[PDB]
Amino acid sequence: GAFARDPTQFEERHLKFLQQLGKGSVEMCRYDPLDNTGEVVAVKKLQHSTEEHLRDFEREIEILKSLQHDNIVKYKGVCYSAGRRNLKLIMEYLPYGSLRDYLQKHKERIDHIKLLQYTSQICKGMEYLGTKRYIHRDLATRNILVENENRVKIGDFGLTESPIFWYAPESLTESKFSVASDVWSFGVVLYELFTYISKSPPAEFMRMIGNDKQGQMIVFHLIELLKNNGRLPRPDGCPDEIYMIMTECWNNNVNQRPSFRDLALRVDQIRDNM
Ligand SMILES: CC(=O)Nc1cc(Oc2ccc3c(c2)CCN3C(=O)Nc2ccc(CN3CCN(C)CC3)c(C(F)(F)F)c2)ncn1
Repeated sequence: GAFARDPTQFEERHLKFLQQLGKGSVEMCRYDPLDNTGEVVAVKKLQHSTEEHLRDFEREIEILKSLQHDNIVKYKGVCYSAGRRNLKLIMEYLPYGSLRDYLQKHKERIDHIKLLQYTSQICKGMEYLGTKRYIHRDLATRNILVENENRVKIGDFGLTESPIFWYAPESLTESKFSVASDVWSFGVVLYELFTYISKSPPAEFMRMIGNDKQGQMIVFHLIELLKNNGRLPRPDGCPDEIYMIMTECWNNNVNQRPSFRDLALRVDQIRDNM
């Protein structure tokens, strides 16, 4: 075919390393065509360009090329390094990293108003993803990124804490992923936000199932627990109205879950009613 993007836009010889960010692997770089200046960018690298992994990475790039929204990570381009025999993905750099880390490291600047702002922004990014007919699958605060104290953006690191504790029951039992299972996972993200102050979904589910359990037995008990209305508890200090949004997202009846449009409106109305 051809190159997936303009092979001259980010020339490898001008892409300068600044810092390791996560390990695929992500790095901070400066693109300095041209004097020790230029834009700072985030750069994703693939560990092993097998037929399958490179296929997957191309699909990821094609997805990102199609997405432009204030609450979705911003694609910038690709870099064909090693003499154009390797591919790297170039993104906007977001200084505060993952929302999971930010909630732990910057509790001093987080209150319930900010949590609801982030909640709203996540719902709106997810509305947009649904118009593009994408299913996220991996919605979790580890995959949401923080630009500043007033703005978060959905992503998917894809560098690899089990993801099963965010999955809807029909995803666990039938591998059925849908907008509605993204809504279930969103309910877990909302729980994460309000626990930010031993509270994580894995730790809380493991306490309910039995902390000594290992292996597939954990999966068996998680499925059975969820099918019969076992749920994460209301976080300390969480308003009843916000826990009710969580519980409505965690409906085993797929079609009774709210939409992302319903959720953005409800959350913004609660914020506006203060
Ligand atoms: C400090 C610090 O670390 N700062 C950083 C770090 C950082 O690292 C990142 C973060 C995210 C991402 C990358 C690098 C490279 C790719 N990437 C990313 O989110 N890709 C992505 C892939 C698929 C999908 C959507 N698909 C739809 C289909 N699904 C099945 C999967 C998801 C999406 C989404 F969800 F639409 F935004 C995003 N980026 C900026 N600043």
